[PDB]
Amino acid sequence: DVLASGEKSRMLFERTKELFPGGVNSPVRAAVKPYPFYVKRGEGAYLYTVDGARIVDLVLAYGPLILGHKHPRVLEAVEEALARGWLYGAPGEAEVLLAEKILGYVKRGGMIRFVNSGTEATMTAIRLARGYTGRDLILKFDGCYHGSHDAVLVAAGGVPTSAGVPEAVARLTLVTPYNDVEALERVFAEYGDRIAGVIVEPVIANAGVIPPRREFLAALQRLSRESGALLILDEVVTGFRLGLEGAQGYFNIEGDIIVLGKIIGGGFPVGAVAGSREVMSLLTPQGKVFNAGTFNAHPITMAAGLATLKALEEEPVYSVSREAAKALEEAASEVLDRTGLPYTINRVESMMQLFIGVEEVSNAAQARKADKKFYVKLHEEMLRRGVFIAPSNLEAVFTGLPHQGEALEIAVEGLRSSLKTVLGS
Amino acid sequence: DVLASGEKSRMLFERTKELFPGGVNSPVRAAVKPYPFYVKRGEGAYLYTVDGARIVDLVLAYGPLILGHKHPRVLEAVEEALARGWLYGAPGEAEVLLAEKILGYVKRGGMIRFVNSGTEATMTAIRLARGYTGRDLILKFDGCYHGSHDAVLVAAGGVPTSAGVPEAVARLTLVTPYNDVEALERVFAEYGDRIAGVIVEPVIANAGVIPPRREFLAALQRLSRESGALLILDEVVTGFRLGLEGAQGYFNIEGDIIVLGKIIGGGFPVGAVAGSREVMSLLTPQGKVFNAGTFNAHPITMAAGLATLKALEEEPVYSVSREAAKALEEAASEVLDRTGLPYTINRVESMMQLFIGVEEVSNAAQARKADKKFYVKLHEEMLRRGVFIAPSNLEAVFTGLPHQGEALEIAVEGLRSSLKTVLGS
Ligand SMILES: Cc1ncc(COP(=O)(O)O)c(CN)c1O
Ligand SMILES: Cc1ncc(COP(=O)(O)O)c(CN)c1O
Ligand SMILES: [Cl-]
Ligand SMILES: [Cl-]
Repeated sequence: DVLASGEKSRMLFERTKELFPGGVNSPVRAAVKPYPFYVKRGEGAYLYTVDGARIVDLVLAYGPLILGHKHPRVLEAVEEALARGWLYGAPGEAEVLLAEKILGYVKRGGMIRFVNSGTEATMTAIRLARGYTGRDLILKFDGCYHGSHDAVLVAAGGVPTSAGVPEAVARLTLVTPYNDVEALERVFAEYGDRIAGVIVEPVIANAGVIPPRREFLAALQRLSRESGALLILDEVVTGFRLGLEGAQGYFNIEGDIIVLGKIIGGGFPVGAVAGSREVMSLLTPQGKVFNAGTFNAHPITMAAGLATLKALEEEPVYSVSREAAKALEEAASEVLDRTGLPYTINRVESMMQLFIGVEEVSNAAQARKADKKFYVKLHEEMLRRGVFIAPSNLEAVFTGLPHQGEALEIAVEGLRSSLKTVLGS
Repeated sequence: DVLASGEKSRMLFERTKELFPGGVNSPVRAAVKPYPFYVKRGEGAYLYTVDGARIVDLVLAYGPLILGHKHPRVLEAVEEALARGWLYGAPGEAEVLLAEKILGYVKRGGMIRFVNSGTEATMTAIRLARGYTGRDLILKFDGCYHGSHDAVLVAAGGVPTSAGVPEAVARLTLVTPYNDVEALERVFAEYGDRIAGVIVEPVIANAGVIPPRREFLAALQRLSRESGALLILDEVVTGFRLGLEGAQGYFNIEGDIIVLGKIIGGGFPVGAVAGSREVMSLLTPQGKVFNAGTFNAHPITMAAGLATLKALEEEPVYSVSREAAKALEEAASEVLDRTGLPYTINRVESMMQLFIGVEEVSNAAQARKADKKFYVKLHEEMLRRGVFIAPSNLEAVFTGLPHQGEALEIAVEGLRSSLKTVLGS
């Protein structure tokens, strides 16, 4: 009953094929079925296509929009900051207030460095772990996504998963299965003091959603501590979504370097690296680890981020978002439970994902066994119901403050009905 | 007669020492004398400190603000775009119009990919040159700045100029002197078909300002063409500053991959890579060279960039900016010419820099011979005159549209008077 990609979108779609590689500026955007819809504007829980169709947004730009689109509070803060100019080339005030608030939640007494993307952030964290330890090796886990830079575009043979990445760079990155304590202990017994740092997502969000095993978390902290390797918690997604204290507070764990992003920018380009004074002091202009950026601590990003965190402390964002995701899971379960089809749903607060054909998903290997065809059809049916979920089973479904009342009702009805349609396909 | 860093700035300065490494979020910001001033807001040609002092901005965030601060046209475009939401997670309309306009000026019939910083942009261009050719080596020039990523944090022994950068990565980058035809031809005769690409700034902006020799430019195009290596013109600064067609149109040259940034974002986080369909088609989701980004083609950046380019085509920005820089050069020359002090001033349109103690600066080595102490004192005196120039002699002085009338008068008077003071110091 809804046509997300209409004739206006069709025109733009054929038109951008000549302007951008693959027709888009980011891979995941091209997978939308039957073809990408173009957005005219966004507000609250909705995206509005150039043709006019209104769509409930369960993607939220893949994490940043926990407050929904064009949040009134953040909008007003940004409007006010805008009247003061948006770029200075020197220190501003908002960056100071945001740093203090962020550090108060993720690394009290530590320091922070603001960058412009999660990619720049994890890239900076890695260079920092190498500079601090004097080691080269970085350990990452299969299924974890850390951005668009050489060091993390690697898989176990360490070989490049993208072209243009020298074999020499790829060899310096190790890879083992997520949640695999056995393998984790083995790789450390195999490389020991040559490992500079261990980067990991406390909760995987780029291979569907996958919660961590308590033993995996404990092993990570213990092994990095005993070997001298820095534990890098990539909280670009988990930061400020799993509560104000993020993954560290949620799972009661500690990281040496905390990578932040998306939510802390209020919807504007952002990335950040936080750590103790001992580690952070290595960054230029204080130490030898280089990091610079024309847009670092961009005034508008700072202002939007501060307002966003302010809203997270004053509004029932976490409860509302948790309830929305819970309601979606219950709706999907109510329909699927009336079948003989195996499946599983992983959910951590406001982030979740459905996996068809398997009863358990505790790692990327299992996540990859899920029925892709079923999911893709589900994605398409949902759009036809006016609901937008990631076009890929390996992405995640995110809920936010606006997912309540009518918007939630539409999403829930859409999910029930889309499942039934796909089930009877 | 002006105190840029007052008591409000002093408080913030001591306060941020505990929040950020070196007290700032980007190295160059810490060099401001006697210590960094904090900005409350910016408008037109001015920056306003938290204490209140108004300062003429000859830094302009180091390039992006060719239209000055809070340009009315760009402001209104951004306000309107803001009301439509600032982040979608799917394609928007502004990105399409900006891509078409940019490509029409720098690579007709080609493609483009929007990223979030110049660093991400040059990093993407390099990975693209390596993926396209299947080669590893990248040639850069001494004094050129390409961002905060491993591959370009290198110098000739290729060794790392920053900590945390593996020797293996650094060895894959070659470095020779800027404008040195002899050395350029030699390195190609030494590495030949192993070179994936040659990255260079058509006009150096991060070792003072240094124009290119016509022979250097010709050799670059010829050698890359004959060896199969891609010529990567880093126009993050030159793009849209040296005319709408940038360096290519200004010097009548051609690059395989054009790196863009700063101005194309209208003051918001941005970066871009442009090239022919043959090369660009390698980027994901079309090809194997990976590049993704949550904020790629950010709606506000797109809207601000489009409005900015629109202003560049409709307003006398280039003539006004050229005249301002010319007036500053004449004022500095009028004072210095009445002395027996050797010096030289390099200027290309709206970008320039003064070099004391040397009669010529055609490369970074010479630029490094300039009197740093004189410059630093000049920087401080200027601030005391209410004018802001880079605190480092290796940075550049940029002029923009607002540099006219009273603002220009203040800058010119400040320069004359600051020179005299330093000369009599
Ligand atoms: C030529 C060039 N390339 C890359 C960069 C880095 O741009 P960004 O700081 O946005 O990463 C700069 C900024 N100094 C630059 O001038
Ligand atoms: C955990 C994680 N790290 C890094 C990134 C990349 O962030 P960005 O796209 O802004 O570079 C993402 C975004 N998918 C992420 O989820
Ligand atoms: Cl929005
Ligand atoms: Cl501004």
